[PDB]
Amino acid sequence: ARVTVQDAVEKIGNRFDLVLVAARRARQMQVGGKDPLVPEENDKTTVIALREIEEGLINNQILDVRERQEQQEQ
Amino acid sequence: KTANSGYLTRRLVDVAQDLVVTEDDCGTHEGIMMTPVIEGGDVKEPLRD
Amino acid sequence: HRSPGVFFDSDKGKTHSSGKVLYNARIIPYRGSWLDFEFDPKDNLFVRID
Amino acid sequence: LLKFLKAQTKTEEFDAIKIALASPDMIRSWSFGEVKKPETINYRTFKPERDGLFCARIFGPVKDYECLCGKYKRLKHRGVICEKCGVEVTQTKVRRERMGHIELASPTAHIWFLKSLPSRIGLLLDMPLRDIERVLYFESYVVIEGGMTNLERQQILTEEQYLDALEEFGDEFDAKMGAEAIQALLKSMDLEQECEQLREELNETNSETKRKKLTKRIKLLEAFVQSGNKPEWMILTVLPVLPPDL
Amino acid sequence: VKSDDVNGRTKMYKNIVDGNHQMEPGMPESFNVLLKEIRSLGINIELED
Amino acid sequence: ISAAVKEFFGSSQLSQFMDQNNPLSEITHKRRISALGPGGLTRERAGFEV
Amino acid sequence: TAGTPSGNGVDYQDDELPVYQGETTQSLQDYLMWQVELTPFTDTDRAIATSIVDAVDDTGYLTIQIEDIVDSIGDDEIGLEEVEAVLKRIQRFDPVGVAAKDLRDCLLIQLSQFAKETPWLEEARLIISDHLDLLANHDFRTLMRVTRLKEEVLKEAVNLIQSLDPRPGQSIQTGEPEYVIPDVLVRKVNDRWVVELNSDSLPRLKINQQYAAMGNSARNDADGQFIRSNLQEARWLIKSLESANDTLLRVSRCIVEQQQAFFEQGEEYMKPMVLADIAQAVEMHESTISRVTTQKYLHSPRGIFELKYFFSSHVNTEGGGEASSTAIRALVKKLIAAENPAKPLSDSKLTSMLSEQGIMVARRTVAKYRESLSIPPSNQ
DNA sequence: GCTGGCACGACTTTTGCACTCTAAATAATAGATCATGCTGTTGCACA
RNA sequence: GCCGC
DNA sequence: TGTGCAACAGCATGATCGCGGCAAGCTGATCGTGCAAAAGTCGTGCCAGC
Ligand SMILES: [Zn+2]
Repeated sequence: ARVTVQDAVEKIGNRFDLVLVAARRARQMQVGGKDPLVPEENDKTTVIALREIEEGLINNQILDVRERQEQQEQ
Repeated sequence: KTANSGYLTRRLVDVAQDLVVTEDDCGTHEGIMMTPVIEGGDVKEPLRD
Repeated sequence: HRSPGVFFDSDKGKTHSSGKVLYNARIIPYRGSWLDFEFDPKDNLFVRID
Repeated sequence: LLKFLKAQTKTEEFDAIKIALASPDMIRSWSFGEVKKPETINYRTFKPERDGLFCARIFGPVKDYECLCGKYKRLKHRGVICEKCGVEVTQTKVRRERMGHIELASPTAHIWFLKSLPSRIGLLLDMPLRDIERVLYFESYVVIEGGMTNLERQQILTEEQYLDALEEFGDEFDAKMGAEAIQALLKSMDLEQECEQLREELNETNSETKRKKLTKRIKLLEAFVQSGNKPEWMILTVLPVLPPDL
Repeated sequence: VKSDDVNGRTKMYKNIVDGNHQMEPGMPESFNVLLKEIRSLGINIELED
Repeated sequence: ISAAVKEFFGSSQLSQFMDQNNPLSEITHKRRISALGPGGLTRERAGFEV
Repeated sequence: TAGTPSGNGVDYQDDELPVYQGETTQSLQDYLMWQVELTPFTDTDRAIATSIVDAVDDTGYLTIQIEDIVDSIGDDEIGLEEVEAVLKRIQRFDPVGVAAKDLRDCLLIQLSQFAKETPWLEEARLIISDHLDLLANHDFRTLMRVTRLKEEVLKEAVNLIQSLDPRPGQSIQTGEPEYVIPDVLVRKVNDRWVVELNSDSLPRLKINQQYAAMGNSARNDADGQFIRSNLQEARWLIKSLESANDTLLRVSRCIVEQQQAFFEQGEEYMKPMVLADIAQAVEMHESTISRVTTQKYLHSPRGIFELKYFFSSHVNTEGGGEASSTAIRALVKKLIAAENPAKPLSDSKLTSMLSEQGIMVARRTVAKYRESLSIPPSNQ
């Protein structure tokens, strides 16, 4: 549970782009074909994506590359 | 007075709604001079504010 | 409500922005048409019926 | 002929809403029929009256994929026009979309363009809005053409003057007291020669009084020329009607 | 959707029941009513592509 | 006659349900003076001095 | 009025330019399509579901045939094998038993969803529903021998059968419009049975039309005089309404004076009133009077509410002069109702009794009268 | 032999086509506030 | 008509 | 020195005047017509089932 997303905002600093990046990651974890990269503490995919962004292992560029790698795999 | 204030707010919103920050830096050298608000011998607004 | 009768007013003296106070007279009946007497800035009697 | 998806395709890509005047042909293009009876429905059978304001032959059906008189009532029938009644089998929501049109048997003027302080018809005519209002309601005549006689192109001769001209001029005098007169003299105008002549005058003579009126006239004339409209479309000889469900 | 999108409402409800949470927005019916009302005057208003 | 009488008594501006929350509320409604109504003045037509 | 009912709840759209707007309502098909959207179906399955939901009647039954459903699709690999599967899936919806082919299907589907330990489930699952349904319609005395079971157990097997819902799908149906009647023509009982016309509102429309049209014309703010714009339109409106009211009142008066025998004493004293009979009475064409009397209703202390009922052109070749079948129909109903427990009421016997009473009616004519609203009490 | 739902020749009902024909009486008063265009009035320069 | 401004 | 033109004051008209919520409170339709044309129906007699 994350009351404040400051850390996530400062990881990639716009306060607007992060909301999108987190929506993309949350769609990935919710619709299917993705598993969290951080331990799951019975919390929702929204805050899971926010915590992954805060930990520094999720950003728009990696979503673009991981997508490219998984498209080349198929 | 509540109406008179709401009509003013409507007019201001409708005149100003089309303003978004769409650039990072324009590079212009134009500006405005800023001085403290001194009225006669009494000051209300320092330069810092 | 306003009682029927005759009443005199001055519209506060700010109509023409010239500082001219305009005086008017009015007759109200219980039922029927109304009667008005007014003063123009040129000081001429005017009657506004109904 | 099944699995059709019309609700999905109802959302179509778009951009840059435009607005313009509607020609009579454009109005007829929208229309799915003509309204001729001021009766929406009949209490005899509690059905939408034929050729009325609320009708089923136009505007579409009234109950799902069934049609009036029950000749074709199922979804198996699609786009079928019954012989007894022109009602077509449909979802019936089309009652919010189909428009319909009514003829005026006589041209009338749009209050949108007539009755406004910067009246586009009156300013285009240049003649006063009071004159147009008097002509529009048959109080006075406005002669047109009449080059041979002494009458001007935009004369405001009244009934007595009309009788005098008929006694004296006889032929060559063309005056109408209706909205057809304004449409006729709106059609006869040539925008290019008129606007150019006004521009030639505007630049030849300079005065702070006439400059504003001349500039406004050049602006409006160019608007019409640069827009593709036709000044005769202000007056309308037809009339669209709203879909019944609205 | 959730106001005047007739198809968007049902699509959103189905997605929420399925646990998808995707808006898939369309066009409000009020704007269509406005277009019909304006066309019912002598004015032609259209959506370009 | 009956139509006019019932029109006045039933559907009129000064005719309305008496507040029955309390006896005092009913008394206040009974002793109440209004400047509006048919022969009165409308709300927007009123001014500060009225 | 000794007592007055409270005003019915009404509404009108406030603070909205298109006044009164409207309100959506839920129907049987609307509630069934809502369930279709929320169940896992494929594209073709959804298309079939919509096709068979469109064919569901207000009762919730499937009016169109399954083969006709397959024909409507007109798509390969959409044979009745999968149409049946989608149909069963839809039948297992919230109004259980909806969209059923016939009465047997409703009961079979309803009985499928039970505890499977019901005391007489299997006794009535197929033995009574899927077989010998006509016997259950009848006394089913021989059904006990047919099913090799005692009458005692059947006495509650049929109880469970009746516990099953007869017509499922009309429960979700709302029913807000009561179709009440204002009874435009109230008539009362006096020394000669006078009649009156209510709800005219002609003076009300006259006063409003005056205050609007003639009010604007009399308002001297506008130049000239509006003596022809609306002043001679309100007059036309008043004349039209008054003419319609007078025509209706005169026609109803003629009907009442002719059918006073119906209202007086017993009801079934109708003369076979033909359109020409009143047409000559008012010296006016029958068609204009007919159109008038199509949906106009009268308020009676005992009489039926409907002008068209009095016409009964049914001379029936009755013995002395002529008579009316509606009166004859009431006589037949009363006679058949008051009979022995056997109640033969044979169409030949009933016709003979009617002829003895003085109504020379054919044997088959009485049969059509009986079959109109009744069934032969074991007359076969 | 007894009984119970199908057709037929008069009668009856419905339906477009079709052109119809006064004085009363109701409210103003009691929002200002601003912008714009039309019309009559007056100062200024010319032959 | 009332409630929160 | 009498005259025509452009700038200006007075008047009439149009447009605008906050946001949410709860009550109680309610509108009609008309011809008509006669006339055949058409559709529809009623009293009556059929053949098939018990
Ligand atoms: Zn049809």
